[PDB]
Amino acid sequence: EVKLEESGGGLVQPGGSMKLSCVVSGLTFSRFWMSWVRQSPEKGLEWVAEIRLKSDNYATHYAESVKGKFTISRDDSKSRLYLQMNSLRTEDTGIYYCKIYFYSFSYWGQGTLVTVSAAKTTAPSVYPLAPVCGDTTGSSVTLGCLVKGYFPEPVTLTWNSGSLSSGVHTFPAVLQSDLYTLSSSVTVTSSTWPSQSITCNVAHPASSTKVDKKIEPR
Amino acid sequence: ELVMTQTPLSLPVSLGDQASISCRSSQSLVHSYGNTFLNWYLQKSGQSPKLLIYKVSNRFSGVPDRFSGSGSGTDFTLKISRVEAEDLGVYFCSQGTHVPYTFGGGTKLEIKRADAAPTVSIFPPSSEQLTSGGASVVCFLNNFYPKDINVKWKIDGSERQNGVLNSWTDQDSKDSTYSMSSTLTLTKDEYERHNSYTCEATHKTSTSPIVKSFNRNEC
Repeated sequence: EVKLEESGGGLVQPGGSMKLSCVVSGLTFSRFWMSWVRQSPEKGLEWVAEIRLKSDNYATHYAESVKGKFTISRDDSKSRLYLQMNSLRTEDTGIYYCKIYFYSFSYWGQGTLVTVSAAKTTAPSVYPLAPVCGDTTGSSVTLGCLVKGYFPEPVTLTWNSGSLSSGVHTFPAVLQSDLYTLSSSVTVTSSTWPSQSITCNVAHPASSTKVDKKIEPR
Repeated sequence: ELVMTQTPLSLPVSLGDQASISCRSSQSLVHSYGNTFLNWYLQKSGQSPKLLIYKVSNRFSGVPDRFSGSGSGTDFTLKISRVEAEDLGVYFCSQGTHVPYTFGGGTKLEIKRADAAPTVSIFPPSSEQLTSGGASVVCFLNNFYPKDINVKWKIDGSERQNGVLNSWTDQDSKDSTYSMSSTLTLTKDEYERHNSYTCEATHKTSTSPIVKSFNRNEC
């Protein structure tokens, strides 16, 4: 299948600069026009920049808000699209997607998150959430994981390396005072725990933090 | 540039029903004869947008016939026929006729289902957090419908409003319910000089509130 993959995202101070890359496969890269598009709560989806073909003398187009500030470029040899961002402002914060398109198709990448902020990188504290003491009340039992006080997004959280996915709710992080807090719950049959191990796996690439927290009965 | 005005913002629909989503442009989107570059996308929770309909009415490869698009003048319509639970997410129109390309503000499709009361669970602070001088109490309110819910914290019977942070999941693509997490954070100091901690929820399903509690001494 066609696959697009962005990288280069992360935290950057306002006025700073950053280079996004997008690598494409499953189709002949050099044949098609390419764009960057960003997304945020305040703006929804906003188109950023377009680059055309070698044929078109690699003609580019930019949204007014980013003209002269961003530069879109391509490397047909490596099947790679780039976005050079300079003079970044807080309002340039968002998920950035590359997209490849033609008359009859449009394919987007996964997106890379760009956070423009003066706030500092902070590792999360990861806490196990075990039910209050008792004797198996119900056919079911819910456990949790609290991931508190980190910056920037994202974190990854799984239960038992991902082998536990049904009965999981991972809640979107809430940002306050320049720190995010996220939680996740997992629900299993009462015979499953504590007889079997349930572990919250959490990683925060930005602070190079990886934690496995087993949920132990109180 | 070209403004795309998409309506409604949210669209509650029963399974099997048809959903109708509209976008109006501020000018003609005809690029050339036989070419009007209006596209429809679906963005599911945690995913990038996926193409459904291109050039107004053309179904993208892989998209079922349940999905159709039309348009006359500056008026465009996406119809989703035999609505399935997996169809939930945010739908967007976009135009690729004029640079800058522009998007509608989105329509969130909500699946209608039977009312369901939340499953509520309460969690004391971990011993690990306590060693650090903080104390978070967490309450999960899971798999409920409709999405409107009200959660109250009470400490030794008195309502506590400061220090609360809440987060909701997107609607579940399988059972069509919502879930919510509520975290009350206090100092270890305060935590340790009260006894009773209560998570109380009122939801349209029940006249009486659902109450989950613990006492610091017992556990």
